[PDB]
Amino acid sequence: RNLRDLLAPWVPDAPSRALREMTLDSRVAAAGDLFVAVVGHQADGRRYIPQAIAQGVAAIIAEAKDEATDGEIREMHGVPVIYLSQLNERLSALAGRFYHEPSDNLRLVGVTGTNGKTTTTQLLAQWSQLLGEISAVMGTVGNGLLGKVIPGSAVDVQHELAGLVDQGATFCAMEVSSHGLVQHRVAALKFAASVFTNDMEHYEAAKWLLYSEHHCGQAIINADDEVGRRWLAKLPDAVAVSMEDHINPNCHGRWLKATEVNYHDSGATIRFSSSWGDGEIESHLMGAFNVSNLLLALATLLALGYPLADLLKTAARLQPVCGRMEVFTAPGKPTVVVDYAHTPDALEKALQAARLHCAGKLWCVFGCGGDRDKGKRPLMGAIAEEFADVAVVTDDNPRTEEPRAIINDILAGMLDAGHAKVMEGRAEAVTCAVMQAKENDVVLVAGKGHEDYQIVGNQRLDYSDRVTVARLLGVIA
Repeated sequence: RNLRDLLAPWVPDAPSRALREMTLDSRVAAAGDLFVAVVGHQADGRRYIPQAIAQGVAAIIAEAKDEATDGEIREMHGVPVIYLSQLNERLSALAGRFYHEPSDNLRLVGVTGTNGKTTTTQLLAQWSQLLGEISAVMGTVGNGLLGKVIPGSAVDVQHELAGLVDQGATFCAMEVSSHGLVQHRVAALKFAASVFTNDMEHYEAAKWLLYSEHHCGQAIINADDEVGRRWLAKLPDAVAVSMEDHINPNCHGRWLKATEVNYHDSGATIRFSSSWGDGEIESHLMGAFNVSNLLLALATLLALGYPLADLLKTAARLQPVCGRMEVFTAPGKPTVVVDYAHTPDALEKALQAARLHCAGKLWCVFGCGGDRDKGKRPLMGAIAEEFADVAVVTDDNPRTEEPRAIINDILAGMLDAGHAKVMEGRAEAVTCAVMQAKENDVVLVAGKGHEDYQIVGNQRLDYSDRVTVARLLGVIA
């Protein structure tokens, strides 16, 4: 890494100078580093140029705004200081060149949207890897190769992506936040594909301008979303994806539509037609939204050139995100779903998702955390009463608060608290549901998802919903 090579596209006559790491933070700036001095939230990194110099940085690139001309080369204590105009906008491209253009050395798929980003990213990484990629995710859970995910600026994005290139990643599914796109955090990334999951004039105008600046590659758009359709009208090469009959086939563009979905006790049977051919997928995922997420990942990988027959042969091995509508079924036992839903909206969505798969009674086993906001307790009670047939109210991380007090606040939210079943011991309430429910019933166990712990008092006790359920059903969590 060399200041002269680094700046070649922008500053012809930049001093030659070996560089170690690139950092925006004056405090961790070490001997040989490149320090980047940026202006942002009431924060001027140009203040910290003396400190960085004192710490032995090889060179500095700074905002030119009010200080200097674009490409102005100065020299402070023998340290090259180079000024660039609009450094915030150029930070992605600068870090990209520093880290050897990692998005040009793997297939990067970007996923944007309010919901389903995590599941769609996770499904793209899994499906690509089933077809022989070494696949990685960057998102909210964290970053890493699949199954090795470790819990942020334009530089960190490029750095992390370069790190996955070094670990052998050939594919990466990245969640792109609305706030990341506006902040220019992914401005220089070469996306193979951009997936969209789900005052309007400005909003659209803002985003359209940003999108037109990015390398988006293949555009894959949920046509079941109202905004998705308007954007598809403007994008003739974009793939339209639907499970609610919103493919306008007059366009002669690429498309993928679920024709029939059967929601059964262990997943979803998805019949679909596409411009690539027709197929049947056995999904082990639960709910309508996960059908959508799966069809977006399928359309994306078809658009990138993965053969339909290979995607089909491998679809059955796609897994849920741990503790996200995760199904446990055993020969002749009730279906059980572990979901991490711990808010009224999440609890309602998970019960609506679970009802689609339930021929009999829908059981909801849940509780609310102690020494937290009490506002959600009666709202979650009311949702369990409405969208479940049986509400089993139990403990969920009661901490120092009287456990039965939390239950009382949940029951108060209901029209008919006496219809609720109350059972303390979380483990005992889960047992009560699983052991009483019929073979064609569904037991939603909400609140913890992947948490392997029940905080009672100051104690973090070893407890898993997934393990309690797996053991009751006679299966392995």
